[PDB]
Amino acid sequence: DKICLGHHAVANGTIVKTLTNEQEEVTNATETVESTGINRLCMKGRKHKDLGNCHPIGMLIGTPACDLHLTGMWDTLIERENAIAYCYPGATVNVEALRQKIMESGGINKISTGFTYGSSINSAGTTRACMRNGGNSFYAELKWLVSKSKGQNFPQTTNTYRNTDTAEHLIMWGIHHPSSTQEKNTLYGTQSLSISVGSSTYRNNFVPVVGARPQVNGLSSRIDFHWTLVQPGDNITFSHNGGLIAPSRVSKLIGRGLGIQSDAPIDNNCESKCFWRGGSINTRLPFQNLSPRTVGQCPKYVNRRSLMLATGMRNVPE
Amino acid sequence: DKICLGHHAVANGTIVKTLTNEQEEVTNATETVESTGINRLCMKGRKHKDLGNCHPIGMLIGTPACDLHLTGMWDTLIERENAIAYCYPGATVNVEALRQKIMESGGINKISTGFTYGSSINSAGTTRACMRNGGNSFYAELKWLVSKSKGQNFPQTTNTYRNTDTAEHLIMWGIHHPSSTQEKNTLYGTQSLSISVGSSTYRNNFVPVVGARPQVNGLSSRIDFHWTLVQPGDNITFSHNGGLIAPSRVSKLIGRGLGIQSDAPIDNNCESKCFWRGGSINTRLPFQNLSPRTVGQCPKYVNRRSLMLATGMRNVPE
Amino acid sequence: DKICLGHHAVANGTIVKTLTNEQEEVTNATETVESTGINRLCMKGRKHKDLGNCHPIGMLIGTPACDLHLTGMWDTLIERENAIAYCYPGATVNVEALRQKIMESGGINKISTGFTYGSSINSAGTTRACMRNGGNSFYAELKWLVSKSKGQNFPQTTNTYRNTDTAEHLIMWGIHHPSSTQEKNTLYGTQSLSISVGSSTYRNNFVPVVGARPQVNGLSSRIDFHWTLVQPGDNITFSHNGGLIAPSRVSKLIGRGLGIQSDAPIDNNCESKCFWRGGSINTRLPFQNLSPRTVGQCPKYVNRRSLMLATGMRNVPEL
Amino acid sequence: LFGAIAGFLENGWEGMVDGWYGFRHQNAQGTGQAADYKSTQAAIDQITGKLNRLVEKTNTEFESIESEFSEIEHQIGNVINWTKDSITDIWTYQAELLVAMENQHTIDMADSEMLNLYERVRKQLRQNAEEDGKGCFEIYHACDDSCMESIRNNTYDHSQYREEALLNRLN
Amino acid sequence: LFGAIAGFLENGWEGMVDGWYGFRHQNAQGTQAADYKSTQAAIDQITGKLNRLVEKNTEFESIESEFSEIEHQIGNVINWTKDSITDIWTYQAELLVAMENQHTIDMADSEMLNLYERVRKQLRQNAEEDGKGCFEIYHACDDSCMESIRNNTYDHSQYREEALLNRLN
Amino acid sequence: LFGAIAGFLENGWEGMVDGWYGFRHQNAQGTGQAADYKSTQAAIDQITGKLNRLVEKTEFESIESEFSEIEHQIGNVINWTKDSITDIWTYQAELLVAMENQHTIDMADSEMLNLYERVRKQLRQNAEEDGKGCFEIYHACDDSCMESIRNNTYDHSQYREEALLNRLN
Ligand SMILES: *[C@@H]1O[C@H](CO)[C@@H](O[C@@H]2O[C@H](CO)[C@@H](O[C@@H]3O[C@H](CO[C@H]4O[C@H](CO)[C@@H](O)[C@H](O)[C@@H]4O)[C@@H](O)[C@H](O)[C@@H]3O)[C@H](O)[C@H]2NC(C)=O)[C@H](O)[C@H]1NC(C)=O
Ligand SMILES: *[C@@H]1O[C@H](CO)[C@@H](O[C@@H]2O[C@H](CO)[C@@H](O)[C@H](O)[C@H]2NC(C)=O)[C@H](O)[C@H]1NC(C)=O
Ligand SMILES: *[C@@H]1O[C@H](CO)[C@@H](O)[C@H](O)[C@H]1NC(C)=O
Ligand SMILES: *[C@@H]1O[C@H](CO)[C@@H](O)[C@H](O)[C@H]1NC(C)=O
Ligand SMILES: *[C@@H]1O[C@H](CO)[C@@H](O)[C@H](O)[C@H]1NC(C)=O
Ligand SMILES: *[C@@H]1O[C@H](CO)[C@@H](O)[C@H](O)[C@H]1NC(C)=O
Ligand SMILES: *[C@@H]1O[C@H](CO)[C@@H](O)[C@H](O)[C@H]1NC(C)=O
Repeated sequence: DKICLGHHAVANGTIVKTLTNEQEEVTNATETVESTGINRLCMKGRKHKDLGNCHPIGMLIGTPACDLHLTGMWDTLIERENAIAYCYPGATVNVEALRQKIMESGGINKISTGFTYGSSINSAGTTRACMRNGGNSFYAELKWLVSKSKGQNFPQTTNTYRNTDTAEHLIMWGIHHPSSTQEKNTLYGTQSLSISVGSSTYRNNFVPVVGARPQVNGLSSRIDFHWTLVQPGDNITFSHNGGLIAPSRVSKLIGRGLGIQSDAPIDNNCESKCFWRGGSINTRLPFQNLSPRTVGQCPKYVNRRSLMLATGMRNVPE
Repeated sequence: DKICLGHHAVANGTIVKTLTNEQEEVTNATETVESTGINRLCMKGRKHKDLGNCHPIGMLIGTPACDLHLTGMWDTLIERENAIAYCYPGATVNVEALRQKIMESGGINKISTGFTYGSSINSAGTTRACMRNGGNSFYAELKWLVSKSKGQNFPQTTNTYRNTDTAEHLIMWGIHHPSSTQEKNTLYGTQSLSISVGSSTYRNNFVPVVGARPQVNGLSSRIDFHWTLVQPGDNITFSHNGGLIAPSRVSKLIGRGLGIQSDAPIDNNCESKCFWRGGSINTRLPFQNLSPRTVGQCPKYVNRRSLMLATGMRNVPE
Repeated sequence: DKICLGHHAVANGTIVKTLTNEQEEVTNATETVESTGINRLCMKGRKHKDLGNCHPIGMLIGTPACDLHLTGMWDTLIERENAIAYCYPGATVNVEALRQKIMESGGINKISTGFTYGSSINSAGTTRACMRNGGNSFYAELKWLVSKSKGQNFPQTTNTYRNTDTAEHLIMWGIHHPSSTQEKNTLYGTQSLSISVGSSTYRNNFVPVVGARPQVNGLSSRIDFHWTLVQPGDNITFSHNGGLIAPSRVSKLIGRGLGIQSDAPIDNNCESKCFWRGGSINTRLPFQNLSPRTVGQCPKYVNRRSLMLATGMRNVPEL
Repeated sequence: LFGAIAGFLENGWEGMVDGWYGFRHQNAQGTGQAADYKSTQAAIDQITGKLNRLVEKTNTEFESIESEFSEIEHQIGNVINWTKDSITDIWTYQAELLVAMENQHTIDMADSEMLNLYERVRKQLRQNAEEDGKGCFEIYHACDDSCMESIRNNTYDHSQYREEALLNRLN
Repeated sequence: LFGAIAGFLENGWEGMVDGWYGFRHQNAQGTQAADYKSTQAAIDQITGKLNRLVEKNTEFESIESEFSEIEHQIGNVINWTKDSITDIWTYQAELLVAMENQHTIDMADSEMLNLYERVRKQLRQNAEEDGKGCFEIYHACDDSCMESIRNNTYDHSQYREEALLNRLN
Repeated sequence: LFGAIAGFLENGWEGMVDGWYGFRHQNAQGTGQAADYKSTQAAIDQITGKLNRLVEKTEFESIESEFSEIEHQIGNVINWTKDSITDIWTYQAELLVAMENQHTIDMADSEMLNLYERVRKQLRQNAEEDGKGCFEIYHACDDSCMESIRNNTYDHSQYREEALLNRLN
C-alpha cells in the first residue's frame, strides 16, 4: 500500500531565461514584448483631422492645398509625407517650433486683421505658382501688396492689428525677395525698401534683397515668412515701403491635441492610444519592438525580439 | 503534554502589494512615497538672497526694483513670480540662458567700465517710465547717450572695456529703437545709425528699428538688451553712431549657488536640501509625489499616491 | 558510527552587500564596476585620423594647420585640445552643429566649384594672418575677392555652384567685416555692399559691417563663416558686390565614423570600443566609474567605486 | 529552490491533466490518480497575480520630439538621439531583468507548492507511513480506496490505524 | 513560501506582544513565551532593508522656468525627457516594493520554520508532530523541562526510554 | 533562507578544498572526508549563469564638446539628463548586486539542505539526526558502506532490522 506525490508535465515545453539559466524549460510561458501593430491609424473615439497633402504651416498662411484646413476643431492632427506648405516658394523662421505648436493644438480659428490700403496700392497680387480655382491666386490669409502703377514707389504705409480677445493670437507675414532689379522696380519702385514690425513683445526690421536663384514652382523670387504671438490687448504694427506680404487674417490655436506623423490610412472603426509611423499599437504588453518613435500612451521600446515570461513550473518530461 | 510553535498577529493589519498579490495583509508597513512637503522655503544654514519683486535680469541692468540687489554673495538665490526686470518697454535677447547663469551663480560684483564721452554727447538722460524715489531715472548700470545739440548727428564714437581680471565678466548693453523718424533725428541726427560690438571672440552689429507715428501701437520707443562674456585679458569695443544704451558697469558672476523659483515664505529655522514651487521637501524617503519640478538633492518624483513597504510578516488573525 | 554533512569555507572571506545586510561575508566575490582604463587611445583595427593641431572646421575651409587634413577616409577621427580653425580671425554660424557633422563622418572629399571672376576682381588676396612657408597666404578652399583698382567699386557679380553629384555637398563661404571705413572703401569701393545666396532650399543675405575690434593674429577685421547643404541636382548662386569670401571647393562628407576628443597618445597595438577624454576603456564589466562622458560602446557610468557580486556562499569560519 | 520539482521527484506526470499537483495511489483494489485542487490553485493564483502586474501598467502621454518627415537641427537632433537611446538601454535592461527575475521566482514558487503538499501528507500520516525518498509514502496498514481519499481530503486520522501500523513497521 | 506562516500554522497569536515567534505550553501546572533569537534575526533583516531604502543624492538645478516662457522646441524635449525619467522611476519604485515585500514575507515564514525545525531536532525521538505546529511530548515535561526546550538546552537522551515506551505503547 | 549554512551547521570546513559540499564520517576504520561533486556543480553552474548574464552586451556619440564652449541652456539640459541617467544606473547597479547576492547566498544554502535531505531519506529508519548536520547511524557502516551513502546506493533494508533494535535498546 503506497501513496505517491507528483506534479504535471507536458510533452513539449517552452524555454525561458532565469537569473541562473539562459535555457530553462517550463510548462508554459507568454510574451512580454509586443511585435505586431495595426497598419491603420485607429481614430475611433477621436475628433481627428487628416491633413492629406496640406502641411501644418500651410494651414496658417493658406496655401491652396490647405483650403479645406484653414479652420477647424480636433483632438488628433495627422500630418502626411507629401505635405505642401508653400506654393509661392520660400521659407519660415523657426519652422519646426511653429509646426510643433500647430501639431499640439486642438484647432484653429481665423480672425481678420481688417487691414485696408489706399488707392495707390494693389493688394491683390496673384501668381501662376498658386492656382486656386484654375486661376492665378495667392496665399488665402496673406495679401501681396504691390504698386497699382507699375513702376512707381510703393507708398509709406502703416497697419495695426489689435488683439481684442482674451487669448493670444498667432500672426504671420512675409518679406518678398525679388529675383532681379527690374522686378523689384516694377513691384515697389526704385526707392530703398524697409519693413518693420512691432508689438509689445516683438521688434524687427526687414529689407527685400534682390538675388538670382534657381526657379522653384517656376519662380526665382522668394518669400521669407515670419510669425509672432500677439498677446491679449496688445497691438502689432507694420510699417512698410513695399515688399511686405501682409496678413489678411490671423490665427488662434485652440485647446490641445495629439500630433501624429504617419504613413498609415485611417480607420474610424478601431480604437487606439498609441501611434507610430506605420499605424497603431494595441496591446496590454508592457514592451514593444516595432518602433523607437511612438506618440501617445505606449508600451516602452526595447531592443529585443522576444522575452518570455514563465507561467508554469519546470517541465520535467517522462 | 505538549509544546506549540507560533508567531504573533495584530488586531488591525496593513495591506501591501507583492509580485503575486495586490491586497496582501501584513502586520506592519511604512510609506516610501513622501506626499507632504513643508509650505515654506527652509533656509537654515544657507546664506541666501530673496529677490522679492526684483527679477534676476534687473540685477545686471539696475532696474529700480533691483537697487538693493545689484551686488551680493549667496549660496542660494530665490526668484519670485512677477518680478520686474524692466522699467522701460523692451526685452533681452537670449534671456533664459542669462537668467539661468545668474540663478546658478554664488554672487555678483560690479566693475565700472570707465566709459567717458565727449561734450557733444549728453549721457544724463532719464525717463518717466523709470521712476526712482519720486523722479525720472534710468537703469542704474547703463546710460542713455543722445546728441547734446538736438537734431545734430551723434558723433562717431569708440568705447572699450578691458577685462584685466582673472575671471570672465558679463557685459550688458541696450539698443534704443525710437518711436518715429522725428524722435530718431532729434536724439541722434539724420545719419544712418550703426552699433557694432567687438571683442576677440564676439562680433555683432545693431541698427535701431525706428517705429511709426501713433504712440500707442506696436512700434514705439523701446530699449532691447544684449549681452556677452568678456574673457580675462580680452577687450571689447563699441563703435557707435547713436542708439547705443551704454554700460557704465559690468558684472562678474562669482562662485556657485542654488536657484529657486518659489512663492513660499522663507523660514530660517528649518533645514532642507530640496525645493519646489510650493516650498520644501524634508524626507528620508526615496520617492515623492508632490511635484515633478524640483531643484536640489531630491527624492525622485513618481506618479503614485502610495507605495507601502512591508515591515512584518503576513498578518493572520484568528 | 556517524556521517556528517558540511560545506567548505575559506580563511579570507570577502564582504558583499545584500538586500538585508551590508556587511555579509562570503567565500568569494567579483567586481562589477570597472575602475581602471588605459590612458592611451587604442586604435588597433581602426583606420584613424589624428588631426593634431587641426580643428575639424579648418578641414572645410583650408586653414594652414589642416593642409594634411583637407581630404581623407577614416572610421575614427581624433580632435585635440586647442586645435586651430581660423587663421584670419572670425567665427562660424552654428559652429557646433557643423563640428558634429564632421565628427560623425567617415571622410571628406573635395570638389571644385569652378568659380571664375572677371578682369576687375583680384582673387588672390592674402594676409599676414595665414601663413605658408612663412609668408602671407589665405584659406586653401576660399578666395578673398577685392577690387583690382584700390578704392573703386567691386562689380556686381554672380557665381553659381551646381551639384552634379548623387550626394549632398557642403558649401562654406565667408563674409568680410572690415575694421574701418577706409579699409572697406579700398577693398570694395564706396557703394553699399550686399551678398545674397540662394539655392532651391536656402535663401540668405549679408552685409559687411565696419567696426573697431581687438587684434587677433594682428587683424581687427573679421570673417564670419556660413555654410549650407546643397542637394544633388540643385544649384546655389552667390550674388555679390564686395565682401564675399568665395568658395573655391565644396566638401562632401562620406560615410560614418566615430569622433573622439582626447589628448591621450595613440596606441596601435591595443584595441577598444570605448573612449573618453583621457583614454580607452577595455572591460567586460557592465558598469564603469572612470568618466560620465564616454563615446563608443561603453559600460554604463555609475557613481560608485565598487559593487562586489558574490560568487560563493556565506563564509562561516570556525570560531 | 525547494528540492522536489526537478529534484527528488524524478519527473512530472504528463497524464495528470487535471491539475498541477496530485496523488498516485496503490492499494488492494488497484491504482488511482487524482489532482490536489488547493495546492494547484495556490500556484495558479500566484501566476495570475504576476500577469496582472505585467499588464497593470498605465500610461503617460508622450508627444513627438522628432520629425518623421523633415530635417531637425543637427545638435538638438544629437541630444535627442543620445537621450532616446539611453532611455531604451534602461528599458531593455529592465525588461530582461524583470523576466529573468520573475521566472526564477515562478519556478521556485512552484517547487515550493509541491514541497508543501508533500509535507502536509507526511505530517498527516504521522507514524503510519515511511518515506521512500522518491516522493512516495509506504503505508504500513491496509489502506482502502476510501482511506486514500481521507488522505487527500485531510480526513485521515492516524490514531485509528496507529496500533496496526506500528506493529508492521517494527516487524 | 515555507510551510508555516499562513500554512500549517492556522493563525497568529495577538496575545504575544513579546516578540514575533514563540512557544506555547501544556503540562501539569500548564500554560506562552517569545523566542528572542529568531525574532531578532527577522527584525534585523527588516531594518537592513530600511537602511537601504533611506540611503541617499545628486544635486539638480532647474531646467524649466516656473514663471516665464521657455522656447517651444527645447520645451518639448524637456517635457519628453522628464516624463520618461518619471515613468522609469515610477516603474522602479513599484517593482522595488513588490519584490522587497515578497521577500520580507517569505523571509519571515523562513524564520518561523527554522525555529520549528530546531525544536524538532532537539526533541529527537521523544515527540511527534501534530501537523498544526505542535509537538506532543511523550514524557512528563514540567516548567523547567519546557524552559530547557525554549532555551535550547533540552537533552533528549535523558527522557528517551520513558518517551519511547510511551510512544510505542 | 533554508536553515543549514550559517544555520544548524555550526561552521564551514576550511580543509575541504575540492568541493563546496561534502561528507565527514566516523567508523571502526577511523575517519575520512569527501566532497560531493553534484551539489557543488549545481551551486557553481548557477553562479556562472549569473556571471554570464552580467557580462552580456549601443553605440553612443558625443553631445558635449570636451574642448569648446557649449550654449548655456542646451548645456544645462544635457547635464540634467546625463545626471538623471546616472542616478538610474547607479540605483540599478546597487539593486542588481544586492538582489543577486541575496539570492546566491540563499541558493547555496538550499543546495546544502537538499544534499542533507537526500541522505536523510536514504538512511530511512537506520539513522537519527543530531541537529548539527550529523546522522547517527545505528549499525556498523564500514568505508564501503559510507561510500554507498555518498554514492546514493545505500540500501536501508539490509541493516533495518538491526538498526531498529539498536534504536529501541
Ligand atoms: C542648374 O544649373 C543647370 C545649368 O544651368 C540648369 O540646367 C540648365 O538650364 C538651362 C535653362 O533651363 C538649359 O538651357 C538651354 O539649353 C538649350 C540647348 O540644350 C542642349 O545643349 C546644351 C549645351 O551644350 C546641353 O548642355 C544640353 O544638355 C542640351 O543638349 C538652348 O537651346 C536653350 O536656349 C537654353 O540655353 C541648360 O541646358 C541646362 N543645363 C543642363 C546641364 O541641363 C538647371 O536648370 C539648374 N537647376 C535648377 C534646379 O535651377
Ligand atoms: C587690450 O588693450 C591693451 C591696450 O589697449 C593691449 O595692451 C598693450 O599691449 C601691448 C602688447 O603687449 C603692450 O606693448 C602694451 O604695453 C600694452 N599696453 C597696456 C597699457 O596694456 C592689449 O594687448 C589688448 N588686449 C587684446 C587682447 O587685444
Ligand atoms: C500558457 O500561458 C498562457 C499565459 O498565461 C495561458 O493562457 C495558458 O493557459 C497557458 N497554457 C497552458 C499550456 O496551460
Ligand atoms: C492698443 O491700442 C488701443 C487702441 O488705441 C489702446 O487702447 C491700447 O492702450 C493699446 N495697447 C497698448 C498696450 O498700447
Ligand atoms: C539620429 O539617429 C537616428 C537613428 O539611427 C538616425 O535616423 C538619424 O539620422 C540620426 N540623426 C541625426 C541627428 O543625424
Ligand atoms: C510642456 O508641458 C507642460 C506641462 O504639461 C506645458 O504646460 C507646456 O506647454 C508644454 N511645452 C510644450 C513645448 O508644449
Ligand atoms: C555642466 O556641468 C559640468 C560638470 O559639473 C560643468 O563643468 C559645466 O559648467 C556645466 N554646464 C552648465 C551649462 O552649467
